[PDB]
Amino acid sequence: GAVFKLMKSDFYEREDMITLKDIFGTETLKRSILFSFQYELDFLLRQFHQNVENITIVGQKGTIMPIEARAMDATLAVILKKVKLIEITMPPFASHATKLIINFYDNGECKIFLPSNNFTSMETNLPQQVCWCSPLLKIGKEGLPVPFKRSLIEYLNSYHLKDIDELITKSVEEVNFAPLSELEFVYSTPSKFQSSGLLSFYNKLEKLSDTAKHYLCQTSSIGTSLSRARDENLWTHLMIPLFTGIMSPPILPTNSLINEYSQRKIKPYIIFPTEQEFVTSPLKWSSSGWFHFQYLQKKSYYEMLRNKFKVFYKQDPAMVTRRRGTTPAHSKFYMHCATNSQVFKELEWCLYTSANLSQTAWGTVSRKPRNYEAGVLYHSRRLANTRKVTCRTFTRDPTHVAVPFTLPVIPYDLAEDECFCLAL
Repeated sequence: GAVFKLMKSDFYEREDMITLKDIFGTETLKRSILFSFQYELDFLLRQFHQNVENITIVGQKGTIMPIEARAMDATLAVILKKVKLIEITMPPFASHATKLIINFYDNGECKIFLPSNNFTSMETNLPQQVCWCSPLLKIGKEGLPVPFKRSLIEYLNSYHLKDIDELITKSVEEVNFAPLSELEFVYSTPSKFQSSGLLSFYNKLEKLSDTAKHYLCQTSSIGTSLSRARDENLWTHLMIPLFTGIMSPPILPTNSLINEYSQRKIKPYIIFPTEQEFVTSPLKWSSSGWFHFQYLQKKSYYEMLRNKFKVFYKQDPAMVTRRRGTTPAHSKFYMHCATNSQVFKELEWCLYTSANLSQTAWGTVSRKPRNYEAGVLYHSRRLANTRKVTCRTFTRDPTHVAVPFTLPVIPYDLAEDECFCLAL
């Protein structure tokens, strides 16, 4: 089956888990297709076995760092000849955030991964990272159309590039995706033909058809307000309201929402590092570079999330490992849970994705997303046997999902805790 693994780190594991060598380093690997926001070519190509025939790399123009002559050796020069680059040109303020690997092995086997890390050395080892791993797939003629496959093909087509169509989509078309029949592939694309993002994700959740209702988000970036005039958060103001049916598609004042959440017993969570959590991290402030929440210009937005929605949660400092401490995770998870502690062990659904909590990644009801984003959805109603999505934490390390934060999470202590602000 599909499985979540924690990325090994060159700093946290000196002496389950995965590495890029595990993924690219096997001699049965014939062809590898990559999607990332950023690539350190010499770090990446050192992960491959001599036997690989083709490495196709999709990325944003100006994000692939070439190998400099002085970094070359005999070995890299051989692997380098097998690399084909597909350059995407993006609008300003848009990112090719998607992280995706599609591997082809010797016996017509095929495996798919969503790493949360871009293919750079520091990003791989500093913040905590996870990698979702598909079940093994076979090149074979296909019967039932699989939703996961269908969505992965529309996403590939939304690039509208001839090179993707020929070098990628055609190979992916030959693969039989039956083992992924329970799961969904959810994505964002700036393409104006294909719909995506929040809009399309809402429809999917509606389509899959009393108690306390928990919605949680773990993210390395948190966008600013949706509106220049009032204070409006993507998650508290638009996403959760959509999913709970508080609003329908044809935004409410903050105060109405607070009453609605109290009356419907909605509990929102955003997990994002405190100021203090870096003090208790082994590498200290080393992984802070990746966590982005600029709230110094608009203090009332932050105060609102922190004080009125009481939205912020942090690691349980008792339950984390000594080797990883309170280092934050750069993975993104969005999840929903209904309780009639053990909260988040059984889920209505869980989305694991490269989309941050921002309008750039998701769009809104009216705006299209600006980014490319990719992810996988686990929904209760699409499960074959269980009828509930199971989740566990890597910190106690056989479930559907595994998450790199602790379970439970602990509310920010309103007397002391503050979101980490990169501006300081």
